[PDB]
Amino acid sequence: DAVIKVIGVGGGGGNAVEHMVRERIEGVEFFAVNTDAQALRKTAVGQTIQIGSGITGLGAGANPEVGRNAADEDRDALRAALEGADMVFIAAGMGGGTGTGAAPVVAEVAKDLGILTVAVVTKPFNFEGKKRMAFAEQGITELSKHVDSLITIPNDKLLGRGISELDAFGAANDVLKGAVQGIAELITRPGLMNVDFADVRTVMSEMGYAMMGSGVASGEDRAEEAAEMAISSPLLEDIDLSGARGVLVNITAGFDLRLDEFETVGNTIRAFASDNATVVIGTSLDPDMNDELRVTVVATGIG
Ligand SMILES: Nc1nc2c(ncn2[C@@H]2O[C@H](COP(=O)(O)OP(=O)(O)O)[C@@H](O)[C@H]2O)c(=O)[nH]1
Repeated sequence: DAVIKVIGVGGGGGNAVEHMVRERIEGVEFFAVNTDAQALRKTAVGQTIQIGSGITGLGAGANPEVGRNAADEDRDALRAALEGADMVFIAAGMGGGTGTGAAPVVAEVAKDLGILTVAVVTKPFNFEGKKRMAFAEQGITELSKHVDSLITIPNDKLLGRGISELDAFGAANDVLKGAVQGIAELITRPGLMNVDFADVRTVMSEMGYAMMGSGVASGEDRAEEAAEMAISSPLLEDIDLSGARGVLVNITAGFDLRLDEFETVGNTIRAFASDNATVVIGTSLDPDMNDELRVTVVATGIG
């Protein structure tokens, strides 16, 4: 079976991976990497990796340098946790000290082991201030040198009263989960048209920027409607699919998913994509879905 590891780095990334643990992603192994020993005690994520001593200067933990130095000190533990994976996902909320600085170290450890590495990260809300935004962008520059594909979700693009801080980050958590689940479950729980992992590697390895959209529909034309909804999703509104060197598509549904629906989704995606590129369409089986069919589209090698 495939070995797929999902690593939440820092507080924001740990929170996103905790959401993935609660909502489930089939067949993946979850890890939390953090300088914050208290966060590692509290997390429901089953495997934790302490980086650095866990002993803090006041406000020192906000510098990405602290997260970078901590991860570098514990590169042996990172390597030992990642060794043997077929794919690694790195989730982080960029802008703090630990995610921003440690996530590129985790990514490079995986890259140097030869593991297909995909990062799905957020940028801070503008209200968090320019300093955090500058830290985040510098961290994304560094992360981009060490990953195969990078999906960057600006919190400002996703999102009132009754909206708590917990609720505000829940929106990001759902998108990060959708990207990880959409890619991984093609491998860990295939449906009638099983994707070949070499096709996943083809569209994700050393590709650069990527972006995800998703849609879901029920009824007679569910396949068309879900695919069209994914292409028209707010995250892909600015990305022409025919500018993507790769396109990965996950159709998720129950036992009733039909070959004609696979063909229809493929026709729709190929209508919008280019043909000087590589397209990969796979399926996942979710036995608890009745009526509904979800389409997740990951455009890779955009720029
Ligand atoms: N998804 C998510 N993002 C968060 C959360 N808390 C903060 N963030 C975002 O992630 C960034 C860094 O988070 P923080 O906990 O301060 O530092 P970290 O330990 O390096 O992750 C922040 O600037 C926020 O944009 C959270 O609970 N969930």
